[PDB]
Amino acid sequence: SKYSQDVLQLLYKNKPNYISGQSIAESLNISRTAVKKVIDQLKLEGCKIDSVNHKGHLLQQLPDIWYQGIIDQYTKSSALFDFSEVYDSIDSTQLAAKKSLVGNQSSFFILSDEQTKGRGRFNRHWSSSKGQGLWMSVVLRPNVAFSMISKFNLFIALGIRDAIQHFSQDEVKVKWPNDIYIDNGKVCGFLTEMVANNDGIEAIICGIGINLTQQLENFDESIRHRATSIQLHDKNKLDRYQFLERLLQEIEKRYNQFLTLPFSEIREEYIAASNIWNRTLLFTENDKQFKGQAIDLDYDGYLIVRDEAGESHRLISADIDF
Amino acid sequence: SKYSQDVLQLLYKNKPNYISGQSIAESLNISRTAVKKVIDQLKLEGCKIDSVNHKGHLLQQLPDIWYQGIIDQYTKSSALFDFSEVYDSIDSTQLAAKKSLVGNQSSFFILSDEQTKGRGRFNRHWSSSKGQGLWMSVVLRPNVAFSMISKFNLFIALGIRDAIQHFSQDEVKVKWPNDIYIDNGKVCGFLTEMVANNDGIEAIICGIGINLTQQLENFDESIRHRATSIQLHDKNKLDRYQFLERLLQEIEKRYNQFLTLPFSEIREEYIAASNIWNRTLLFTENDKQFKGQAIDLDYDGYLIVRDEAGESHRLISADIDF
Ligand SMILES: Cc1ccc2oc(=O)n(CCCCn3cc(CCCCC[C@@H]4SC[C@@H]5NC(=O)N[C@@H]54)nn3)c2c1
Ligand SMILES: Cc1ccc2oc(=O)n(CCCCn3cc(CCCCC[C@@H]4SC[C@@H]5NC(=O)N[C@@H]54)nn3)c2c1
Repeated sequence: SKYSQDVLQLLYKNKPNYISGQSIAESLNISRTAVKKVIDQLKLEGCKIDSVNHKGHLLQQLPDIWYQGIIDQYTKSSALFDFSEVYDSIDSTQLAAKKSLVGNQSSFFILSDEQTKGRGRFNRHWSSSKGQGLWMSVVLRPNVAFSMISKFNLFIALGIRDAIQHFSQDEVKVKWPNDIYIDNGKVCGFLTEMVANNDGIEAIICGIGINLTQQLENFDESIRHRATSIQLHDKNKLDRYQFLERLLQEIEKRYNQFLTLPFSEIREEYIAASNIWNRTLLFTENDKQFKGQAIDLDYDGYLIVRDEAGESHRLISADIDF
Repeated sequence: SKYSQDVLQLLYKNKPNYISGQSIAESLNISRTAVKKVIDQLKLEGCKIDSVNHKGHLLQQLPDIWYQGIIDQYTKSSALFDFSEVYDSIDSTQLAAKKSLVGNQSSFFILSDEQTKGRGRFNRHWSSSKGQGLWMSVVLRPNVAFSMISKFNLFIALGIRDAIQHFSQDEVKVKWPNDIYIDNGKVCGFLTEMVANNDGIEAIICGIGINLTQQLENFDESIRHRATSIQLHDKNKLDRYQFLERLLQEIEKRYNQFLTLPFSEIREEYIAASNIWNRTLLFTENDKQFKGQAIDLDYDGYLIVRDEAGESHRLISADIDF
């Protein structure tokens, strides 16, 4: 109700310390027995809080639900982002981000527990089941030319990857240009779009879907061989909030690199992180489809491909299948 | 009121024919004396309709106000556009277009009588006074790469120019890349923006401001030497609706050319239409500013400039001053 996030904010702010019902009640100028009432609900909503008499409450562990209130804490103390929007369900964070950026120069991100109408590249359906993954759009505001998009996409990839890795027992690879894998399962897909004109980019909108807490059971049967989740590669439970934290951390890192360094500078690294070498790839281009091999990513972000018929292409993007 | 546009639609549809109050009343299932009531208002609103007893009404001439109802008639019978939005006042058609395009593949345009917060390039203030100019954003949906924006901007320019010319006694020139002049007055400025990602453009948003019905009196005193309007170069009154008509006509023309022809094919023409040759131009680039001369537009839309210090640049865009 009206005060839930508020209570939550305090519980989060105050860690690893207990706070009294009383104390909360005076912050939010409401009754002591209201606070007891707002707590019990959170607990029922799958919050783990320790209540100790004469001592008060301690927010121990959070459920697989995004709470605005907590997110605000991430936003408050952040160079990069002005604010955030958090939903339990929406059509698409990317759609919402696309609307929210109009007419303003803010930087912000959107998060939703479920997306009812999530879309990937080429307007593909992207499956965004409730409480199971991170579905986020990020808006940043680099002052640069529109051509510079592709570079963003490459830098940001390593960002996302590092974040995922740091929680994975196994090797986490990028599949240029838009996809992250753990061994054989796609664990994430992301996409970098812009509003821009000739004078430069007005905004970057970076959509990111990462499967967090799935069982193969939860994955569709017709894709269950090539999909995975972060949880399936961490012996420890996966705290979405801990993970969101590291995700923003590396986004920032890579965002700054994108601004201050040329692609040549991360190219090697990108390379070692990629999983497309030494195997045969099925490219699509509209009606046409063909196989070929990944020769090299050039100093400019372009992939050097040698098609099955021996011809070299230099490509800025492509959709590749294994 | 509730039925104004409807009456208007009929009046427009039926030209050059009179329609009876009766006939209208049965189309729109309302009372005969309501219709008399809805007409008198339109007349007061500065519509010129002929009412003739036993005969009915003829829509003769329209005021300097955009009516949704009429616009719908343009939209209904049009290959290019799905619908349109019409306002008497909004923050910015470009802003609105930017919102309306999200989550759908429509093609459409927006029109407003006044823009309270209209913006040009580099987020400049653009003055959009009530009932005096055409303030429009167009959204089209070409299937192409984002790089292809600049080409759009060039093609569309000739479109706009032809439209203006056809109503001008005097020579109407383009000032690359974003501005239209009649002799010494800026008569229009336009701007081509996109939402896109690496796989291609998701939408083009083309904002267009054209001064229609100004007196130098109406123009600010500190710009009155370099601003003009279409009316100030037509001895005949300027029908915004007649003009909108020709504008859409040529937009379509040039849109198709943009899709079917390489820039080389209109380059010559663009050239003869341009007004930047044989004089000295002040370019701005951020902090830096310098003079130089326009040597050539290359087959690829880029301007060849020779700066005051003898160095050639090849430029995709620039803001030029006279
Ligand atoms: C869930 C699932 C599991 C296994 C799968 O195996 C598949 O082939 N697919 C179908 C997808 C094919 C691969 N692909 C990748 C991309 C780029 C990523 C798009 C960013 C998405 C983010 S989510 C928050 C934001 N809001 C939004 O609307 N979009 C973005 N596009 N297509 C699978 C889907
Ligand atoms: C009215 C006036 C008269 C004389 C002037 O002399 C000046 O220097 N200026 C200031 C402008 C400087 C030149 N410039 C051109 C451009 C590109 C055009 C932008 C499209 C505008 C359209 S309108 C409907 C749509 N909605 C929207 O918000 N924008 C677009 N940017 N800057 C003048 C303004």
